[PDB]
Order: sequence, then C-alpha cells, then structure tokens
Amino acid sequence: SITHLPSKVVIQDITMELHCPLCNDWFRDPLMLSCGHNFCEACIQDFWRLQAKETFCPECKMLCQYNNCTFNPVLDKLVEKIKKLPLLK
Amino acid sequence: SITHLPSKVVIQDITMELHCPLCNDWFRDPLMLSCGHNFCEACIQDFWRLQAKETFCPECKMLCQYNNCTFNPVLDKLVEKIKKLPLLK
Ligand SMILES: [Zn+2]
Ligand SMILES: [Zn+2]
Ligand SMILES: [Zn+2]
Ligand SMILES: [Zn+2]
Repeated sequence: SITHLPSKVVIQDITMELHCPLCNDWFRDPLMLSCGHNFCEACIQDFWRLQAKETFCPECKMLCQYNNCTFNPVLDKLVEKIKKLPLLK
Repeated sequence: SITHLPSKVVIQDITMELHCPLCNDWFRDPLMLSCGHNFCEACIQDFWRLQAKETFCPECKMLCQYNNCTFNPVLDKLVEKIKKLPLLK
C-alpha cells in the first residue's frame, strides 16, 4: 500500500498484529507455525489437543507439523513495548 | 519493566526491534534462526557464505543449523505498517 494512514489507525493495525487470533489477547509465548502464523503457545496447543483432528493452522488451514513450530521471541518484546505506549490520540 | 516510558522512546524502541542488526535497515524478508533472532534473508545468507566458518548467530553466537531457519512474515507486516506511522513528536 502507498497511501498515507491516520496515526491512530496505524497504531491500531500494529496492535491487531500483536494479538493472538485464537484468544484475541496479546501474544504470550507465541509460537510460529510452518506457515508463518503466530499463536500463544498455550492457545495453539489447546486448539490442537482439544478441537482439531490434524495439526492445521486455524488461520490459513495449512497442515503444519507440530515439531516444526518455533518460539517467536521478537513478538514478546514488541508486546511489552507497545503496551507501554501512551496513546496521545 | 514496570516504568512508564516517553512516547517517542517507545516508538524508537519498537523501531530498533524492526531493524536488522547486520545491515541496520528495516527487516526485508527476515529469517528467524533457531535461537529466535531475526535477520534479512540476504543479510544472514551473505554473512554465512562470506564471513562465518560455521552457521552461528551474529547476535548470540549460538550454533544454528541453516535448515532450521524460517521466514518470519509478521515482521514484514510490522515494518510496512510502522513506516506509515506519522511521528507527531
Ligand atoms: Zn492466544
Ligand atoms: Zn497459517
Ligand atoms: Zn539486513
Ligand atoms: Zn541468536
């Protein structure tokens, strides 16, 4: 995209990217799946253990293998920082 | 950390987290290594091909295996968004 965006809209977009789509809260110990999507470790583990018959990604439906999941620590750092951001608009 | 931070300081901290430590520019097609650190794909590939005798992480020095690297697409999305943020302070 090549359009200017309202400051508040950009902050909100950034914030949506740091929210887990399973719990709709801030990522906590996010795992990244083979497709590149991220979920709280607890959220994706419970989804797979409890709701899903194969280990697929809830967002894109691609078949991930459990053993290919990896921690995504940069997301923890970004969550910590942005929660401290004063929203001046 | 449990201290309030200046808005501008928080934006700058967030921005440092979205910069590749090898090139000091915005992440472009970042790969995440087994240790959880991220670098532009081109940057870490050139580092390993050209400067380094084993595939270690330039930040933490841990021995990563090349085949365990993964794309970290969330970082591309965050780079795109934050570059559009008007800096009002
Ligand atoms: Zn979650
Ligand atoms: Zn996915
Ligand atoms: Zn780079
Ligand atoms: Zn590292």
